[PDB]
Amino acid sequence: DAVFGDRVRRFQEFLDTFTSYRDSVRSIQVYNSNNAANNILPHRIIISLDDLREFDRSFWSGILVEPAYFIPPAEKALTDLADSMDDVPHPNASAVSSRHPWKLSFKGSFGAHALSPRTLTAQHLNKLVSVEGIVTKTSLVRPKLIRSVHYAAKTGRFHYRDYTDATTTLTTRIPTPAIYPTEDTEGNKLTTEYGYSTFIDHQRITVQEMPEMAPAGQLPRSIDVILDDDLVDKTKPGDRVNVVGVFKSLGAGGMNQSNSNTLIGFKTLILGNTVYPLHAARQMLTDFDIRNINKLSKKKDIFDILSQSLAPSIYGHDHIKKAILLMLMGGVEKNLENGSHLRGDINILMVGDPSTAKSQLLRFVLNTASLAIATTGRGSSGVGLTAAVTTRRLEAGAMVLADRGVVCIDEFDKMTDVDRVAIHEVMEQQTVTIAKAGIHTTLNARCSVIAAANPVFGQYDVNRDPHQNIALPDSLLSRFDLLFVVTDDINEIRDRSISEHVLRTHRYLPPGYLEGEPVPKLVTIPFLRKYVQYAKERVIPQLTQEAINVIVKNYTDLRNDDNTKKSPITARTLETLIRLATAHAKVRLSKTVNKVDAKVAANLLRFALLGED
Amino acid sequence: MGYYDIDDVLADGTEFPCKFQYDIPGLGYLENNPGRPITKNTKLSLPLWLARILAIVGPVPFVELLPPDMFSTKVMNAIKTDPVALDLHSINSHFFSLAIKWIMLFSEKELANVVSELLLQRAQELNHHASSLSITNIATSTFLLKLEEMEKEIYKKSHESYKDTKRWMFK
Amino acid sequence: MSGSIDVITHFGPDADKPEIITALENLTKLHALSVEDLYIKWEQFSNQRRQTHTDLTSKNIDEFKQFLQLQMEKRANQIILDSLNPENIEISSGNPNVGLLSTEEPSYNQVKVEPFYDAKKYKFRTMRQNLQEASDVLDDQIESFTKIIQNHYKLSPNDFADPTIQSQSEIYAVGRIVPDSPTYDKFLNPESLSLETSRMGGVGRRVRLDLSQVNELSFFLGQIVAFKGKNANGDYFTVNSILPLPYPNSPVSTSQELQEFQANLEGSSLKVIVTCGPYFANDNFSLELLQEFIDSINNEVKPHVLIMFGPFIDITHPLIASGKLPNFPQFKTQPKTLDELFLKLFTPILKTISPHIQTVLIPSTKDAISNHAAYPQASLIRKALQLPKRNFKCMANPSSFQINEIYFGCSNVDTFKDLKEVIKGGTTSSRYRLDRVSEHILQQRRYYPIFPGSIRTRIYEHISGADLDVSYLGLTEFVGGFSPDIMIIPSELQHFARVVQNVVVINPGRFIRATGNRGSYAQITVQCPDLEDGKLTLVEGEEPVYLHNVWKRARVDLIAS
Amino acid sequence: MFRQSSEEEKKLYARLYESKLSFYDLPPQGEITLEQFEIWAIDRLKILLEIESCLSRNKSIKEIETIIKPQFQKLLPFNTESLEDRKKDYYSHFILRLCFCRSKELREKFVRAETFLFKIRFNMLTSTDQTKFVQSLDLQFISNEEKAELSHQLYQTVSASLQFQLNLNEEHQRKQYFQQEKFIKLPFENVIELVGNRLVFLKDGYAYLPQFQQLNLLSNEFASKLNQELIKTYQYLPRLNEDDRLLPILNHLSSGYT
Amino acid sequence: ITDVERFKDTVTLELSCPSCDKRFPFGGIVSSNYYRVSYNGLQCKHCEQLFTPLQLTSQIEHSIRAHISLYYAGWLQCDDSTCGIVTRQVSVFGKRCLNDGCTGVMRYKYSDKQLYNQLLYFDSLFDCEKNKKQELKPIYLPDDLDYPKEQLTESSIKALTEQNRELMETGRSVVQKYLNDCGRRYVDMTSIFDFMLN
Ligand SMILES: Nc1ncnc2c1ncn2[C@@H]1O[C@H](COP(=O)(O)OP(=O)(O)NP(=O)(O)O)[C@@H](O)[C@H]1O
Ligand SMILES: [Mg+2]
Repeated sequence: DAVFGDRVRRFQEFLDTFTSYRDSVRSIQVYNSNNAANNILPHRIIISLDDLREFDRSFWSGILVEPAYFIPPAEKALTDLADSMDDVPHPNASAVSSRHPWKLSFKGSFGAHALSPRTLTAQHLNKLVSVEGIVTKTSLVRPKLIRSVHYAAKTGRFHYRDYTDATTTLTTRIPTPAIYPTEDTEGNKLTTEYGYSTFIDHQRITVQEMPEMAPAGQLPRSIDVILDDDLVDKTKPGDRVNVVGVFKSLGAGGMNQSNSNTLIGFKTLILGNTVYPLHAARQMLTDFDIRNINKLSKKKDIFDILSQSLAPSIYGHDHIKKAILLMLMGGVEKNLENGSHLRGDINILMVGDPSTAKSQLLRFVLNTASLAIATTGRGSSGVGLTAAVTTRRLEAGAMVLADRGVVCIDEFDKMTDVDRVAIHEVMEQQTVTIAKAGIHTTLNARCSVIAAANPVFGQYDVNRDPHQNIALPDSLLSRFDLLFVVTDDINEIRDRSISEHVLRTHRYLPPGYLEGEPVPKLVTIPFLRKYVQYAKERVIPQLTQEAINVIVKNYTDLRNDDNTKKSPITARTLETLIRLATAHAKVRLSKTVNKVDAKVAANLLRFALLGED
Repeated sequence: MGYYDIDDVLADGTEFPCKFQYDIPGLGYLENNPGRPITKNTKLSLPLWLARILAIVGPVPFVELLPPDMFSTKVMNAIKTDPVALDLHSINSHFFSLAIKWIMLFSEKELANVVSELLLQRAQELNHHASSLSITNIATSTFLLKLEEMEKEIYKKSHESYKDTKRWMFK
Repeated sequence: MSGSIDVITHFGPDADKPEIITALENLTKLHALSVEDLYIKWEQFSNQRRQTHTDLTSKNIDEFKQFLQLQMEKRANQIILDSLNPENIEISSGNPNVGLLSTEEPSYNQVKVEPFYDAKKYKFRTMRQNLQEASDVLDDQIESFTKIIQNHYKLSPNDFADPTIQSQSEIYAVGRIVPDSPTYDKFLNPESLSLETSRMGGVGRRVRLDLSQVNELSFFLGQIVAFKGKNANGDYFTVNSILPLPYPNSPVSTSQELQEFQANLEGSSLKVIVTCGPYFANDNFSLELLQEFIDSINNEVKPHVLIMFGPFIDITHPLIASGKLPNFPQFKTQPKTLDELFLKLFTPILKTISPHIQTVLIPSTKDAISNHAAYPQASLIRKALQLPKRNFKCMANPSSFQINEIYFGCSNVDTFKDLKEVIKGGTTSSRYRLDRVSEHILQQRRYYPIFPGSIRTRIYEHISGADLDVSYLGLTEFVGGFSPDIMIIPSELQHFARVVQNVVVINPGRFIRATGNRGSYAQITVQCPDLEDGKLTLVEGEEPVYLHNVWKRARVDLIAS
Repeated sequence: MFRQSSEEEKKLYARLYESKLSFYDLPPQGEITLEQFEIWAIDRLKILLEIESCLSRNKSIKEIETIIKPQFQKLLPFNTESLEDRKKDYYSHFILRLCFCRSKELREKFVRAETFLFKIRFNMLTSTDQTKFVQSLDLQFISNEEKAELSHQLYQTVSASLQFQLNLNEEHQRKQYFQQEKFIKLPFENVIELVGNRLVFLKDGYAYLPQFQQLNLLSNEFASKLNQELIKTYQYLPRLNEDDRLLPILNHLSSGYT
Repeated sequence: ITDVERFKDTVTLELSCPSCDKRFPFGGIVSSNYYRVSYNGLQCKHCEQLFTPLQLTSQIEHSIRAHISLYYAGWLQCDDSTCGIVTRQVSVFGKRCLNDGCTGVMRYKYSDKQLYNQLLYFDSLFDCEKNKKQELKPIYLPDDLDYPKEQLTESSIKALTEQNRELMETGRSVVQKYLNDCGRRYVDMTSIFDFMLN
């Protein structure tokens, strides 16, 4: 028993020596105390396991090899530190007896104890381990009783008692029957005070080895993990995750009398102490990034620099690159006070001859957008592309999964008519609605669509109408903001330029390799992703009178002047002008749309629509 | 450190990160463009037999050496927690040669104390696997894939010594 | 317009409310950063707080001001004129090893420079003079001389009596010359002199002196004197005769030591150069003359030893006193203190001195590079001056040190100027003053026997003085109780070299004049000691020892710098 | 088997604080500043003033420890390797000797406060540090046969104390601890405060004291030796009177207790 | 003791402008009609000359050495109000008055205390913390004709002190050089523990 006190003292010395943990305690406390007077941060701290090694090796190896005897006193000492620091007076009834101490978490240098579900072995029981894999199942969240409070009617005295179960504590104790006491030691009838009692959250999950590591087509192996309090619901199935915790056993293992002749083994678990994700998308900016982004935005022609830095390995097609950049920035989504909604996201279609880089260019967006789903037009059904029924439960399709993202559709011309018509809602109302046996529900699908197709005659025929070359209904083409036609026109200097370009491309060697070993200015893509993220989060350009003066004139002329234009012109064309102008102003990091943005947007729409600039 | 030693000849060719302190005409071939100058505060990766001189000759010398990734803080913590489990072969094929060269160059005290412990702790298991003679392959083969090129020679000359003695005795 | 639109073209149009404009304008004016810089830092501030609603309110701007000050302070935390004995002694050729590049250890021709004092005794704390301790030193001086006089003249202790008590019999009295009036007004005549007795001799009382019966005298304030006379009336002590104070003995060496010193120089003459500061003019800090001199030292003169007296950086220099120090364009980084000024100006020049020349540095009480600002004065800190240990030696002030057999006595206080004599008689007045002053120094057995020390005043404001720490004046006495062979006391007066009572007394003069014109330095040639040439005097005793007689075998040339 | 094979002041204070506490046994040497003299004395004086204030308010050891421990890091650090902290602690104690040797009331107040601070700091130690500190002070355990012969009486004496002071409510735990516990025999007059509370067993003029008790002997020896040293300090105060620059500081320090 | 009380008898530090020769009292980082402390250092308000660090530190060192030389001039004064004789002569008894019939006690007119306090006053002027807290001896009183009309804010003083930290530390280092040699400072425990030498 006496050893527990000395371990508390020794961890107190550690906490006094390495002062960056005191600042963490105090900052969480003052933050919580501020907003309480008007979200709340958890009572949890993460310690570097390296600091503890350099402070005291005997305590470090104790935490790492005998956690049941070292983690509890260390955690107790942390609570005393946080409790001795100043705190708000006159606590309420529930605060006075919360039964809520602070809790620890760990990072850095696990050494031999960094494992995977295949290799976790009986030698590692009762050690502190780190495992990696994929989440496959998650239980429902449930509350769990740990303490109850009672008021004695006659004497006016408040009583209480505590409960334990094998997964609630690192050390082992006699189990408790989960009964509520009805009567006092002195015969007084008792009452139960809910709201003063304490309950905590509980959730079980399962983690499996990654399929990339599975040997010989053999069955994969997995472990169950226990989570509670703050750790609940921070994961979902399909997540790649790294878990830290104590590996432990449970139950009687059939030695309490059973028919098995004790051939069956004991049960085992990992008690979740800390959870970290794995990147397999998001980035977080440093101060230097904000400075560089703001400085670069004042160049005369940022749009050209950024657009030409998209897919530099593809020669030509300047305007399609500019259109893709404006798509990645997007417009501004409006919700009016009466609940009415106005669309913000831009859709693009491109149709053309064989081999003209359509699929290759479409592939680039999938590797620079923060959320992107890819599909081929014939490998997907209307229900699979939007939503389907199962058991009643309703299951999402690809357009519902990419909600605030982009969806790429290749071989669009092969999609059947029965499949295409499921998409007409999603590209304007940005919702999916189902009315089938036992179900009625609406779902959100706010994404931007980009797609590629082949013309009807196998190559584009200029001697026939665009409707004859493009077999799609007018109501569908109207929903694409920009429609691009592209062809392989044979010419000497064009052929020479392209061929020399691809040959220069095929002579690349990566930096760390000798020759023959197997494996203007352009901003790098890892910087362009930060630029796009920053611009989409921090600036929301408002429209201006000077921009409107250009938009109205262009729309009425473009609609009323008779020309051989390749797409129907409708009330949706006006919105395309507003969206494109807003997106260009956003590239420029401007707080307002100006005459320049409207002019550029008009000059892009005119090129795509009327084929010439 | 002999002149004709192949391993020393081969270890001096590893590249280290570097930064320039003067602009110089025509030396752009270091940046793989012979037609251009080098400019101040440019950063390049150069082999050690060249960087070891350009960091010394003047005053301010032409190049400054940046702290390389194979001596990063993560590696030091990995070394100090469990030296026997560590995969030095993946970190760098010639680790204990480059370590001594870098120590001589900057006269480091603490790095020497870390590296001495690492060598002394790994020699123990190396002797264990050297002593163990058949009258097994998997258990030995898992550790002997984490040895440096430096450590393999010591293992080979130890194993042969024990085996020759055993052969002579039981004969 | 301008600030408002500049804000509204970086911050949103929501900033149009004039309080917000005023707050942001205040920030840019306070911290000198532009509006767009403020917008960038506002964006830095909007990060890291989970506050997507970082709205441009007054409270958010207050927190941004606090953030800005935190960033500011964190960035700060991140960031031949005259000659003595020319007809008898040729100028030495100097050290032959000077100019030889050879790294080889200087094997044979090693002039040995050795201090002849306890350096630790000079490392006392200054600016704390106890009056009782000062008075004890002054009393002990009188008592020490009483013992010397008693032994020399073979007088009985009962022959000494209190001169302040009326006596009809002639008595012997030892005391200190003091003014008759404690508030005396800077001019002392023979009739205004009194004798202060010791505590034991006369209970520290003062008696007026009647010098009517003395025909020839030369007295100064603070002088210890011995008189035979009587106090017949109780008012004045009538002096019948002045007892001359005995001179100290001369240094001696054994035959073996002299032969060793002769072998060390291979029979060649010793060459010593002596310079005294200041080393730049009163209107600039140019050391061109010193550089030229050092080049000559290294290539033509080639001395064995160089003695340099301060001040190196005179604190009383007019440009320092007026604060009109110039910029030094030759330096990449300007000096920030006078110590750094020495390190940038003097240290590069002094390091060019040949390592075969032993360099002795003696400070001045006016030297800014010395924190010990009192006489007696501790040595300069050689390491702080970044000077090499091999050939630079920093000595105290005064300093007694030995070069081979020759004992040098050095004091960097202007005793010759400061000592004002009260003289009577034709014979005394006809004698050269600096001889008489030199004799006073030798008889008193102290380099600066004047008390109270001299002071310099301007229209009155105190400027400077001898700056005597009276409690430590025992360190200014001749070490070992013998005179030096060569005594060097720099003075503002005209340079000279003379033989006074077998001691070569040298004032090298100032190295550079106030106007920038060349001053003077002293070149000392001393022939090697030879037991066979008869220039040494054998003193008979248990162990035969020899008087050095440096004055017979030394040439001193005073040379334009 | 294989086999291989002023600075003095700093070493002195390293030796004096290896035990983490000291009886303040030895003459300091070298120099510090007069500002340091005043400030260090005032810092220790503030801690002792609060100790005496809490004792006059009749607060318990736990309450005083809660009040005083945050003040060490600001005024008078403890459990520290710093030479400056060690010199500050040592010198401040020695200064307040010269302030509080002057009268019986001042000596009693200073001895009381300093002994209570000694108790507080001893409670802060680990048992190993306590053992090493006691052993360093050159401070008779009974034989196993004598313990066996007196086992009934000793167990009857300590059984309640084991339950209340060491929380050993189980009799089985008390028996195991008693089997492992050592006992000290000394004259009853040396532990009379424990005698009056009947916390020790008495036989033939000797008191039998368990090893988990007896800290009052250590603190009483500290108090007694400090009182004797203060009496000595008082006898050579005329030598302190040779530096006038110290007397106003000492008068100021003593005025807060008068 | 406050700096105001401690330094009541100290001589104010006067600096002479290297360009226009105007002399003015220096009181640290405070408002003054004669000088301004900017981010670049000390500036004369008369001619806008910026002081180099050497120009400032040399004047401080000159003032320090002037006070030291004055101390060693050794003027003594009798404490008897009727005699009050001032002389540089020292009797062999030291404290005995040299005027016949006077029983007063001779004392240094400029004592080691006054010199030490003067040096500390100079040190305080360059203490960054004292400047930030505005704990320096004032060089102007509110009723003085030269009282500055515009006062520096506390925030401005803290900022200017941080910006001029290197200059202030350099000036302070010059003062500390002499303070470390001042005998009035330290206390030797070795000699003091003569009872243990009983
Ligand atoms: N500048 C370029 N212009 C055209 N094709 C290029 C260019 N650079 C490379 N290619 C190559 O063109 C080939 C065909 O590109 P791809 O994107 O599949 O054409 P596509 O429009 O999808 N043709 P298709 O699959 O028949 O509809 C690929 O192998 C590319 O590497
Ligand atoms: Mg293709």
